[PDB]
Amino acid sequence: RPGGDTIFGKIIRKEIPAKIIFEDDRCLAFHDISPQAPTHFLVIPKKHISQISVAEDDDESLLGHLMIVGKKCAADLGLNKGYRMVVNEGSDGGQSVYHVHLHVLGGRQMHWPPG
Amino acid sequence: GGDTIFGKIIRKEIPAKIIFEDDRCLAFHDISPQAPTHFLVIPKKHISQISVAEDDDESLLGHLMIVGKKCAADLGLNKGYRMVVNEGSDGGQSVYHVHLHVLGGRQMHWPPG
Ligand SMILES: Nc1ncnc2c1ncn2[C@@H]1O[C@H](COP(=O)(O)O)[C@@H](O)[C@H]1O
Repeated sequence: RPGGDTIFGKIIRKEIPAKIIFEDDRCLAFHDISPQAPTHFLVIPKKHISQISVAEDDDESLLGHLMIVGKKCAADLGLNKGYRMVVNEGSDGGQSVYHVHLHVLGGRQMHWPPG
Repeated sequence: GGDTIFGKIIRKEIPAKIIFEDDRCLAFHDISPQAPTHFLVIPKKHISQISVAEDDDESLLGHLMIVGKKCAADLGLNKGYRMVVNEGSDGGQSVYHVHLHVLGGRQMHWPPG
């Protein structure tokens, strides 16, 4: 199916609700249901890729597009003091949804280390 | 390139533990590691921060991520890892040259700072 089997595929196909910030032919940005900062959203590809560790070389433009859309949405949402982008891979990364996605968190001071 | 310590590293003016290099990026271990494995992937093009990257940079930015995941595999991070890009003061960005952090070798926690 276009978008894959995960809950994010269901969001892509409008089968379950989401608070969408931006949508184009390649990706979708929507707010996280369990925000870890005053603003916390996800940017995901419409093509299903399970996790960054299995992305193909020809996925480079798409992955870069997630970041460009992330920074554009951050600006549009007024995160003028900055933000943090995160990709969680696998068990040590704490990954819970196996559809590649970029977190964007802001609206407060982010601390170091990043988890 | 550029007028930061990362520019000096790219130009080979100061040492760094280099993991991978090509014509457009460089990966090297972070000098202040926050996990048993903690390295950076940076473009050779001086983009000061992700907020000023242009559409034309999309494939370069994606290239950083692909290089990052390949380096992670080569460094034996088979249990996973976390990638991070910091922007500005709230993001805790330490150097104004875009850089992708890759951290692994321990459980990464939530929230991510
Ligand atoms: N239905 C949903 N809508 C929005 N965000 C979600 C939904 N289900 C899970 N998430 C978020 O997706 C992320 C998945 O975890 P991880 O794979 O570590 O990034 C978490 O931040 C969740 O809160």
